[PDB]
Amino acid sequence: ALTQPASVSGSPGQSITISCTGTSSDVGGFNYVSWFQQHPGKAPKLMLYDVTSRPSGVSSRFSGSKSGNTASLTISGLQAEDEADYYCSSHTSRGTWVFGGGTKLTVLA
Amino acid sequence: SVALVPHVGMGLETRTETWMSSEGAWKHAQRIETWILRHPGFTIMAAILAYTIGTTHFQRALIFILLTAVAPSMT
Amino acid sequence: SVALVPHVGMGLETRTETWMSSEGAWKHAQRIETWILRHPGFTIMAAILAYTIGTTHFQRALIFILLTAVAP
Amino acid sequence: MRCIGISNRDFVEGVSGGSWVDIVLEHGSCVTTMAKNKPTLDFELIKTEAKQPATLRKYCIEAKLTNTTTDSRCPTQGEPSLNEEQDKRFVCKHSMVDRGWGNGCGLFGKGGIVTCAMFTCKKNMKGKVVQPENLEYTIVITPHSGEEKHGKEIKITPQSSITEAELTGYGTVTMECSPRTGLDFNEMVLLQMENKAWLVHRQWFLDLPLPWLPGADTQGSNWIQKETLVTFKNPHAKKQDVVVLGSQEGAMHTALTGATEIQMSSGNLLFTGHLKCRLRMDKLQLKGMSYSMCTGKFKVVKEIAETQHGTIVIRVQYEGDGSPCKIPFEIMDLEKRHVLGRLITVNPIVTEKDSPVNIEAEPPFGDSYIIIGVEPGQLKLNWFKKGSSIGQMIETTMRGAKRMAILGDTAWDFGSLGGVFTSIGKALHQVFGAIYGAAFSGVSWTMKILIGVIITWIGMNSTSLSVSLVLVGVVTLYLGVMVQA
Amino acid sequence: DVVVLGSQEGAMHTALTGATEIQMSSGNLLFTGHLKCRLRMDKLQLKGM
Repeated sequence: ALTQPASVSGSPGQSITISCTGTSSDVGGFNYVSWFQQHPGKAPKLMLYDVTSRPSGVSSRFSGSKSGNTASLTISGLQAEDEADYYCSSHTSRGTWVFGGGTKLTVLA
Repeated sequence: SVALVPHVGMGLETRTETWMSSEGAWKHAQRIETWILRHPGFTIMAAILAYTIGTTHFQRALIFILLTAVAPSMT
Repeated sequence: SVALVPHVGMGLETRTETWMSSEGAWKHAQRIETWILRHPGFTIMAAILAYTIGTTHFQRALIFILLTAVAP
Repeated sequence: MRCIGISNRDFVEGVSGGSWVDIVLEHGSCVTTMAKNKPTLDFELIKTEAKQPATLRKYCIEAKLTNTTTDSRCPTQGEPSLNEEQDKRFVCKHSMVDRGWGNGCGLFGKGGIVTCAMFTCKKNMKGKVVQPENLEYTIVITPHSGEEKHGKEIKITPQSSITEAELTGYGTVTMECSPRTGLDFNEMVLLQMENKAWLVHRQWFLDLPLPWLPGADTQGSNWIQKETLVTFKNPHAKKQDVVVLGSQEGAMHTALTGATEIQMSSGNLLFTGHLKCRLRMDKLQLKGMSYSMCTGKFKVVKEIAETQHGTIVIRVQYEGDGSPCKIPFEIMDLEKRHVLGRLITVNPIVTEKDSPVNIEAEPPFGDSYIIIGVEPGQLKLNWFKKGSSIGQMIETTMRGAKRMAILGDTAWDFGSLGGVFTSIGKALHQVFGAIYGAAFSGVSWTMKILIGVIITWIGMNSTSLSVSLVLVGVVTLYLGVMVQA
Repeated sequence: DVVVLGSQEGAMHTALTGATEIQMSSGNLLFTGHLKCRLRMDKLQLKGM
């Protein structure tokens, strides 16, 4: 599976980094690292695929980088609407897909 | 495949007719003659080659026949 | 049979690999070598015949190779 | 960009007075086009489609026999006849059988015998023929825009081979083909098995030794030469029996060594063959080729990448203002004296400030430096190219020789500009290839090496004739070693 | 991609051209070959001599 912290909290307007760790077959060997945002009660939406690049219609606040077997997500300028479930997904070597354990983002009042 | 290595002439033949006696004696003659009639250019080239390397008529004909036999068999 | 008349060398090959390309590249050589190993007497006789018939070493070798190839 | 990563990448340089270049496209391969003041384009043949297939004949590969019959005659009374003997669903054969008093006949000698059995076929393979005008060719036209449906798909038909693609921001590209000369389906048949299909020569398909039906037959009783699939036995010359041969689908598979597998499950999908097409680039433009510099900084998001063709692919991100603006990209040396490389992706442009852009370049052999942006904050990279000019030239000459070998006369049209030398070479190699095809048709490769050895020896031992013979021999050896089958 | 070849029973039949047909569906039965024998007709006598 994919290992990542259960919950990450930070002050609004700050810069925080969250990391997703897998193994060599899925994360450390491939660039199929994508991040999805899950709103409570709403369908998941991709915020980042191919961490070196970013999707269309997504603000440049989200930035992703991969260091070895660990893929990191960095958000600059935390805001209220960023409080949502974030998932890290990787297409493993065996042709299947693996997902992270789910992360809850908390913004201090 | 196995069809390229048939159990032919290995010294086990008896008085009783074998599995493919009649036309098995000849699928050679038919397929080589069909190949000759379908690719005459190779036969011509083999003819010039036999005339060239071969010094006496017998060895010329021998080389020509061997080349003509190889041409479908090697395929 | 059909295996004796493969669809080979008909001038239709392109960049993409054919059906039995890799396996069929050397299968004829393998079966010929196995037949040579398992029938040494005919090979010796063919060598003797090629030595006798020809007039120069080149055609000695050529007749030897042709006789060896046709026999299987 | 779609051609980045494929080992079958080819480059064509320069244009003629009419801005027309002949190019050739193959399945699984693609080419990249660029000129002095033209955008860089990628051309790829992805799909060949035949809409209307016609069944030529059906070859039976498993059969079953029932209703076996036998009739006997005393010696010197001719051979027996049965009413199923005319009924050509029943395969029949006449043999000779010992007859005597113990056999219920008053004479001794060679007695006539005949046996017939109903020929029923379980499953069979179909040979489909398609007229050339029923072919569809799919071409993707993707420019090196640097973007991370990117290209444009166009369709080529033999009856309407004149088409153009409207590229967003590049204007219009005119690409006219000539599929009549690519592959001659007039002599080709699409053999189809239970779930796999092969593209084989029609003449080789007709003379297959199997029972067959006319392509329009439906009831299944018009089988020709069923004797190739059944056998008769006279173990002791006293009674003949007929048995069926085994399934020939494995034998057929072994018989398709040099055949090319195609797809006929969801239509006549062909991923084989070539396509010689005429390219016209009169009306191509560059996206925003008038914008100014990007005076801001840059940062690499994905570092240097080496392909199999000596080029580099870079994705970079802009953070300055003035977008859209031109990307300062150039291959300089350490002390910044002389230009060393050229840009495959001509005119790199930043469409949107936060949108990453992919850039391509071809550094020279040895130390190479990539210049990004301008002072302050200019980026300089330090990639080294492994190889040499002589190595590149020799690899190019093997690639050209093998392409010539595998395309025949059409290979001169890969990068022809209409020059007289190109036409002379095309005609000479066309007549030489016609002679070669009329000479070495239907011959194995090892036999080709044998022939090449023979003529090389003859030329060595026999002077204009000698040099011509050794050249022919070495060409034949190269063809034999390079051909797959 | 890996695909299995076809049925080799027909190829086997085309490979068994020189083999001899024998039946062993119900017990191994052979109807070919030779048998050298030494015949001793010592004790034979003419019926009705």
